[PDB]
Amino acid sequence: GARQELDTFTRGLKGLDGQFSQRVTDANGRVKENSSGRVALATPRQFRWEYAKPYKQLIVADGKKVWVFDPDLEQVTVRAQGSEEQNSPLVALIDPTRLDKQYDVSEEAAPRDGLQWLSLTPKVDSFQMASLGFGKDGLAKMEVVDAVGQRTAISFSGWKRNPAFAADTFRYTPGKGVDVVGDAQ
Amino acid sequence: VSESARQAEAARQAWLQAHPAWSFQGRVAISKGRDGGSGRLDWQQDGPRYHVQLSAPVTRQSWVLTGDTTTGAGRLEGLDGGPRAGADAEQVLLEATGWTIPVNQMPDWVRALRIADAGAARVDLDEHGRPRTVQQDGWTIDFLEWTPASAAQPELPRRIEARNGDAKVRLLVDQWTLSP
Repeated sequence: GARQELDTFTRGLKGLDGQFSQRVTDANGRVKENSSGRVALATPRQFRWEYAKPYKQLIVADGKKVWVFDPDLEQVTVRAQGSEEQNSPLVALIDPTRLDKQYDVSEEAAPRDGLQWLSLTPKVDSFQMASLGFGKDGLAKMEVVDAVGQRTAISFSGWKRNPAFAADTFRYTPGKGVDVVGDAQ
Repeated sequence: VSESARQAEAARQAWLQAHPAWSFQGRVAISKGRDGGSGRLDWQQDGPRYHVQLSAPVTRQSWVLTGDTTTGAGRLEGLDGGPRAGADAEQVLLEATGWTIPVNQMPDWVRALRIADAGAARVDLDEHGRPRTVQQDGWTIDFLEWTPASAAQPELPRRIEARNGDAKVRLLVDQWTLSP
């Protein structure tokens, strides 16, 4: 059973800090992009994706705005934070009740990759389908497939439960020279 | 210009023009006025044919533009609504995302080559005889840093900024892939 794991994991969860590795693969499983870094989560709508290798990129959701910062390009994109549970269900962990609201959740029967999976089929409008993989230490993997068949597989390790965050963990601090742009449509 | 630098730039261009299938991966930041965007770019070229994938950061959603520089047409797949197509691939991309990138001219500019049959290009050379700035087709293209050469791979740009009025493109090319 996999829903057991999600609820044991997000049992009394206010914050989350850990490391990730990300592999983007094509239909035949060949890795096309691979990177790693740090991920942090805090209720009710704050996250931070810190890419470290092979380039630095910072994504921060401060609760009201989402910032995408690329240091090498000296530009940050800002937009208002709307419903970010249909762009990354990882925030739907710190509030587990959200998952069943925008996602037709469904538990796979066959264990895969050594893990018990939940299929997150989307109702709200994102991606085509997510899947959360749970193992001995909690959430171990997340997988998302987009409309042109490209899959992103994100693995996790070093989870620290409810930590003491620095007060800028979920804030974007501009550096001098950086272009600040809105999100084009 | 130095005579050795003259010959090196002529051999760089002739080698590239003689190998029209290639690709690169890098990162792009677009801007027009106060809005814009960024993402990871995979660009595959096969003569006049291009296949361009942009992988978005938080959305996680990539789009794929395919077009042809001899017609100028392109098609754009992967966005909500379904696939869009039209006679001008730059305009297809513009209407669908709000991004301006001169896609029909990039296959030459990103290699620091000027377009053929396009109208005389103003070219400024750096101290080694490599293009530093190219003016062509309404756009000003700056070559800020170069990828190291090897026996198999001629000098190719690594950081480009292109501007047309208030439309701005910044490109970092992280990895080239070429014919042997």
